[PDB]
Amino acid sequence: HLYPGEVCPGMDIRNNLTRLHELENCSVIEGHLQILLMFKTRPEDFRDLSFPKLIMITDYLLLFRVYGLESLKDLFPNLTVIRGSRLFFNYALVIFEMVHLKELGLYNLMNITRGSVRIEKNNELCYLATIDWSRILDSVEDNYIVLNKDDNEECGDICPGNCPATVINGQFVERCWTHSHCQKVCPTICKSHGCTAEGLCCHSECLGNCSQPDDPTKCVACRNFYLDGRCVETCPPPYYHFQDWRCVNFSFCQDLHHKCKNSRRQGCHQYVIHNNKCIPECPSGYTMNSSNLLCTPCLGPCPKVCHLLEGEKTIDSVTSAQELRGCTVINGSLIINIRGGNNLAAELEANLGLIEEISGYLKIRRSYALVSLSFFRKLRLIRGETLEIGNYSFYALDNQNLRQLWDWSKHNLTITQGKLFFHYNPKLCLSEIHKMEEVSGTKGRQERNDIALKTNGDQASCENELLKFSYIRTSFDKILLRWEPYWPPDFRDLLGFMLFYKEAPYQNVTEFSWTVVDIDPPLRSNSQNHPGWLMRGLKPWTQYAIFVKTLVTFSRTYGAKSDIIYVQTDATNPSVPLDPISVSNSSSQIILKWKPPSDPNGNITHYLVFWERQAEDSELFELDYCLKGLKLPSRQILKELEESSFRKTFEDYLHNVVFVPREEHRPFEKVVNKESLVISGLRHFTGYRIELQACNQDTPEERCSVAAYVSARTMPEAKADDIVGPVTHEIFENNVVHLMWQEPKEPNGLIVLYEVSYRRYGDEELHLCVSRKHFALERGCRLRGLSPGNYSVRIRATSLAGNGSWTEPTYFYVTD
Amino acid sequence: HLYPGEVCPGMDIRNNLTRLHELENCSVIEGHLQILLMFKTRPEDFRDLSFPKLIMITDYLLLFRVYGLESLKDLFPNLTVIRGSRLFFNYALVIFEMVHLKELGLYNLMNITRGSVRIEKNNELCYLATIDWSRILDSVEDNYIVLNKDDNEECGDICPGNCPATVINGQFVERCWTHSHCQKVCPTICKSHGCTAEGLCCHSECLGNCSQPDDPTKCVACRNFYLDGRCVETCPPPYYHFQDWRCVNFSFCQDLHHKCKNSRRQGCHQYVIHNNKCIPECPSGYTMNSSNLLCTPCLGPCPKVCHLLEGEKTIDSVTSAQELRGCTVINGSLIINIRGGNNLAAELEANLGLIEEISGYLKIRRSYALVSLSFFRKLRLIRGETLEIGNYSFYALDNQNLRQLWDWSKHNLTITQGKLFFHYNPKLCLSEIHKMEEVSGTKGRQERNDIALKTNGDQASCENELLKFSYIRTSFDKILLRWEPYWPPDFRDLLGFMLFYKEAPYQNVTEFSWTVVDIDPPLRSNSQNHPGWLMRGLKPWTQYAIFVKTLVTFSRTYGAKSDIIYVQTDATNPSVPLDPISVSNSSSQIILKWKPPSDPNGNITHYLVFWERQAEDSELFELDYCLKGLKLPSRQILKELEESSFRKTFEDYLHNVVFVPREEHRPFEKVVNKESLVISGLRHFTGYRIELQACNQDTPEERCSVAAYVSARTMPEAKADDIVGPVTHEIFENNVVHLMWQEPKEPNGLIVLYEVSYRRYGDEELHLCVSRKHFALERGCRLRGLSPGNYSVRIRATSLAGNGSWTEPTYFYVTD
Amino acid sequence: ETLCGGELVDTLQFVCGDRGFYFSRPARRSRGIVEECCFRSCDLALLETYCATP
Amino acid sequence: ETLCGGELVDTLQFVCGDRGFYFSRPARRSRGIVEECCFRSCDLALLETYCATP
Amino acid sequence: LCGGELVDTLQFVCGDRGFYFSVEECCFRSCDLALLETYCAT
Amino acid sequence: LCGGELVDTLQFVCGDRGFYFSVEECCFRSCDLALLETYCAT
Repeated sequence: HLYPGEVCPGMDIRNNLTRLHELENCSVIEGHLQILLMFKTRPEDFRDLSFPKLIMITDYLLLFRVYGLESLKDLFPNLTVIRGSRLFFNYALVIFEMVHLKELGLYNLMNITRGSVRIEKNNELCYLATIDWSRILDSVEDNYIVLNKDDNEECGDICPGNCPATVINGQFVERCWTHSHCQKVCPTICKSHGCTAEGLCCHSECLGNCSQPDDPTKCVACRNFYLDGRCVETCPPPYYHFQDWRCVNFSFCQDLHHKCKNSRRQGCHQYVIHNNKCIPECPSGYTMNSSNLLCTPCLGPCPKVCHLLEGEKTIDSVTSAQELRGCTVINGSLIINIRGGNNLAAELEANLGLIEEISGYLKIRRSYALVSLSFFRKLRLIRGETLEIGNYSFYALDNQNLRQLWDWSKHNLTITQGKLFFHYNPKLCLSEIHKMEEVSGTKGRQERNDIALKTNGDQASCENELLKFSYIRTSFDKILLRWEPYWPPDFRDLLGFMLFYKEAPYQNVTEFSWTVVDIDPPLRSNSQNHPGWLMRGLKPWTQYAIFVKTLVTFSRTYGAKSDIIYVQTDATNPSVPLDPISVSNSSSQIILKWKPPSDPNGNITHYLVFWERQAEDSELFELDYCLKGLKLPSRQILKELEESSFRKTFEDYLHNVVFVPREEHRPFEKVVNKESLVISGLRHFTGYRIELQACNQDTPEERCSVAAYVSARTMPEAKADDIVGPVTHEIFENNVVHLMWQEPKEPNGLIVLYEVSYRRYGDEELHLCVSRKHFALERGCRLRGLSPGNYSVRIRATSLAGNGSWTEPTYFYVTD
Repeated sequence: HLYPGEVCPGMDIRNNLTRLHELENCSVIEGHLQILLMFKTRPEDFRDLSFPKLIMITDYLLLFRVYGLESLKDLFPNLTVIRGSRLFFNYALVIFEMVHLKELGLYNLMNITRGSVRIEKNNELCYLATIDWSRILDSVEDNYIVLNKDDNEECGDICPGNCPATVINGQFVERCWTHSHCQKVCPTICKSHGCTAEGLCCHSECLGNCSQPDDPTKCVACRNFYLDGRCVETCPPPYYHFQDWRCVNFSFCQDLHHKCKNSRRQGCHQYVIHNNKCIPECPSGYTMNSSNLLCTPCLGPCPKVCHLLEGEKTIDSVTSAQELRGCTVINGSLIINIRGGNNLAAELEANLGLIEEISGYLKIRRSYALVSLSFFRKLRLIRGETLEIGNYSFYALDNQNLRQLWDWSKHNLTITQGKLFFHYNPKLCLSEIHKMEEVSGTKGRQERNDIALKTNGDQASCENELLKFSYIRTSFDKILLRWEPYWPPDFRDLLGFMLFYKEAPYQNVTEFSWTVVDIDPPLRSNSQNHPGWLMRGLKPWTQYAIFVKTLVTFSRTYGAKSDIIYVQTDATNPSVPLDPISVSNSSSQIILKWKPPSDPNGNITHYLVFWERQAEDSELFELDYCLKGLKLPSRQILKELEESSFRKTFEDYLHNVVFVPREEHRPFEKVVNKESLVISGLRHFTGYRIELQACNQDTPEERCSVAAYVSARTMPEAKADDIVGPVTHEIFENNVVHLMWQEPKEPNGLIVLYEVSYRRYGDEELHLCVSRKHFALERGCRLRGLSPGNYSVRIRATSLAGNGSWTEPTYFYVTD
Repeated sequence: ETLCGGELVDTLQFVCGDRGFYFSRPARRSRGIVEECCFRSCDLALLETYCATP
Repeated sequence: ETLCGGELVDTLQFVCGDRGFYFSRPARRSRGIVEECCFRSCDLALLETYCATP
Repeated sequence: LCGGELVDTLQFVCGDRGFYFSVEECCFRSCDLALLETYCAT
Repeated sequence: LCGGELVDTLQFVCGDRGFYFSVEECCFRSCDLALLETYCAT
């Protein structure tokens, strides 16, 4: 839908709510809105005010100490988009010292075209962490939200969610504006074109919200431009773009220019026309033509001067730099001082970089986020007419991240008067400063203590003297190092090389953990001897990043370093497979588990595992298990630097004074690409000795680890211990019963004893031990002294597993 | 003895040994000896040269690259004492690049009056660590002996020793000069007066060596002065002291002055007389009088000017400063640069400090050992006519230990032109520099970047703003801290306090281990709230050194610190006495040993130890010990700094834009002052439960530790288990023998069983178990079925300790 | 006594009180409030001059 | 090519050779040997001028 | 440190003044003594 | 490191060149590779 209402260019409301009635008919604001400094107000005075008509804010919204305000959900229920044409300290929405605020309430905010949001020192506001700024802004990292109620306190963010949720780091979370409304999140197929409540994509030109999808006529905010409600991406003539958000007929711009001309308002601009744009003033190369408002190109190279108040300007924010947008010649001096933490290269290049000549000096002080001065795209000459105090034209102080000053493969520079000045630039180096001096042409305009040697690049390896490595080769466990010798002009100043080495997982490692070792300088060969060094201890088959750096006393500094060279250690014999556990589930199936060794030290080609058969313990055969006690098992430096310098300075004194001018085949299997194994075909109730070992190399000889010993025992069968065969008995003249029974040739390990229970009708049960020797020497049992009658005989076989089943009652009749 | 021979003033021998014959008649040298630069020489050319006459060297001895020399024991066999009047780079004996030297050989060196010894880069000399420089020099720490054969190699210092030996750090070692001679060490009663071979003390005036003890007439070198052999401490007139080692008649000095006057030698001095001293020139305030050689005081304040070549002079050694000795006005500039490691304050004050005015500038660069500029005792005015490059009059660069500049309670200063310059003085602070500026009077002569704020005193706590502690009290385990609040002029710059605490064994601890903890700045009270802090974890009863230091951003710096306040934690309950071991040696004596607890936490007043009696184990009575199995027991930050600064700089921008101008009694004993105890009166073969615990406080309630339980068992008696009383037996009709015997009422613990062995004549021995129940229910033993005849009965009692002695064979006759 | 950001606002609206702070138009002077009262000591008149009606 | 202490002596007695180094008397010039060959490059004549006879 | 065991800290920092219960401030976060002084009220 | 075990290091730094025995330089001191290269002579 269209915007019915006065555009009402931006204004500010202060000191009384009676001034808030100017927005009674306002759908758009061609300016900035500032509601701030409210002291004699109460929350009871805010329940009535509401502005459903407000849709779009061009510049920014600022709220500062408005007492009695608890939520904006009743103030701006239709704030859709903020253009952010001009920001307030590179912030498009500032909420500062917002006492009594509880929830933001801006449940209709969709997009912020340019800028960031800074909300802090509210002490009462929550419902902040439950929002998704990614769908709202374009650079979340530029936000600044601290010192609210959210962090120091624990105001519960209770809200429906129902409402959409999304991940931010590693977990999902509902995105809600207030306790009744939540952020409108819809599929990414409509990146910024808008989307209705159901989910239909709005028109491509549309932005934020729309009523009828795919219909620009019924939109609420369209990104490109605006005209007569039915906005289009670019309006045709005779409509000229105005303030980058709408276009109007030539008559409007002409009468606005006439109004500013006849009414000498100090803030009005003589608007001109340049490429269908009613801009306040066209850039350099055009002249304001009295006949037609358009400014035709001039027949002369006259630049657009940029006069500065009191000949100075501090660039500390995007809005500070935007005042110089379109300017090309500065009639003053520039002092760049960006106390930040977020880089501003893009916006600085957008606003600056079109300037060519600076009348005064250029000074960069205390700037932090600046990584380079490359945003001065067309900086050519620095006249230095207004010389800086101390007679300087260039400045640099406490720049923590000034890496590169300019790209001198193509760039040009010229300084007329003054001298350079560099101090405390840990990321800037003397090579770039000397290039500055050479290119500028002020070589003979330098003095002592203007470019400190020990402050610039103190933590940046930039001596730009390269060192080669002669030959290196890594052996089975260790590595040897060797490099070409280096010598400064005075060989006594070399105190030895610094060697840096660390384990680099991937091919890229940062330059300047990082364990170091001291190297004694080599003897003066005056055949030349390579210094070299032998390492001590390492973890094999790892990518090691190594480079060497010389260490020379400061007298000029002429050190040297080498490129980061990656050396790969070879492979070795693996360790024991971790956690060897074997479990048996079936009569012939034993499952053994293991983990790869802690240090594989080699691509494990196969596992060589052996299972071996053992005989029963020798002492078991010679132990009787009917004797009582028959428990059968159920089987600091500066001094060193000076000492070199003190030694050196004595020799210089001495020379000056003196000289005056005139296999067992255990079954095995090569387990390949498996940390486990299942073995079949094993005897019942028989133990196994398992020899486990791993190999990581097969074709070029088997490089195998050490053996690991584990014990595995199988469960027995069902009816293996039961005695089979008839129970034959021999009766002598003395009624001696000599029992015959065939032993279980395949028992559960071995049968230790036998239990015979013969009971007569009305008698009781007797017992007798039949040991291995008893079963051997007597060839079974030998019963003596049995009372007359028929006995019911049962025999129990006692094996290693346990007592076997009672045999069926056998009846034998002796004479009465 | 006297010195027979020409004094032969100091000279140097170079390029041929044929020039070494000038010392054919020389007992003393009034100068320096330099033997150096010998290339075409061989050791075969040195076996003949010997100078037994040389005794005394005035200035110094220097040897530099004399090829073929292996030992000086044949060159200077009588070098007794070296005066060291003028040194060679503050060294009285330099041996540099001494190739082919093996042993020093100066076995006759006794004393060196002033200077030090530097021997280095010989690569062949050993027999160095086997010497005692303490008895030779006066300041051993000023020596410099490195890069010899002694350290990098292992030349055996085999020598007699026989010869005297002495300690140096913690062990004795023989002090030998060569393989045949050793350092002469004699009792300290003769500190430097000398001592003969036997041990008799020489004359007090004598020095080093003497022939007849307590006789100056027969001395070889006397410390004070010399005349006609029989030297005296101070010669009377008409003898005037000459060169601080001898005195001569006035005629000698007069003719020497006349010889220098008529013969215009460039190096000769017009010697004068001043206080019986034929000095080269008397100091300021006297005039050279043509009539009498003495210089009478003048009627005018004319100082002694000190003209300098090329208007500059570098002071880097004692010999460099000695050229200015006696001077008071310098017609040039002074550049002090002492590359050292040993302080030179004493000698600099001796030579310098008599100067008052400096025509040019004073510059101190790279000096290390200088802790203060106080040696300029009478420095008053610095004219600065010859201004330093850059228009400076005072300089300071890379002074690693410049603590104090001057004592401004009394000192005065005046600078005419130029400006101060201070850079990289970590031990110097801005307070002293501002005092410099105030006292000098050049306050309006300062510019930016002449006194760096972040380099001077960067590691010296000198903000000189004191902080008090409100109240503190330490409890049983922990300590609470509280101090008065502090606020810089801009309260936003305070980022919180730094708290430092460490354990200080003794009352003195160094200022600026040292564990630290961050303190959040207190809320703006605008009643004032004290910040305070609570500690976490400590070791009780320890002297803790605590102080707090503020941390304020660099915008001027207005931090604050507190005095080092020592707080003593109270005492606590001790731990278990370490290593509780108890050993028994006698029947009633048990010795228990223990160590004091690892943390006593209290002065151990006494030890409360209890020994308790126990009963025999209940299951022992119910266990039979004749059953098989009878085993009876034989009983990084910069981001945080900027975040505060970034938050501050946005607040300033907002304000500028918005506002616009118009108990069981177990026997116990309090073991006092003893880590052991011996207890008496204990029952034989009876165990003891020992409850060991310690107390460190008695009168104000017994603060006692936890109990420690140990077990102690006593050895038995001799004949306690033997059965006493007659072996009465009752015989029934069935020949049942019922044995009666009285049990050992006081046994070794308890008798478990009895062994009875009755044997008839020609029969064998029988056995029977008599258990506790068997002995109780049957009231002894009950034998059944004994064959007719007389049996020899023996009874063995089996107790806890073991089997008792066999009873005497008892005979009883049953009917046949 | 010097006063800086944060407490400067509370000092205001009390020295001024009742009436607010005047505002015509932006029309930087580089001498707004910080270098008047925070960096250097400032008196009562320098705060009174920022009122609206008087 | 610049030569400094240590090796300067070995360079001497070879460029000079045979004859030694002259010596009359101390008679500092602050320009003896170090600031001639160590700090800055020096030629053969600057070493030849330190001989004795020629 | 946590509940029950932590009472000695408020007894330390408050003396004979007493306190009301609340552990959530130092069982998970850190006891900085800032909350402890205000926990006991005169 | 000491004798017997140390031989691998001279084999490492000397290759197929061989060496003569002497351990007193690395069992108590440190192996800086300076002596090891000179220990094996061509």
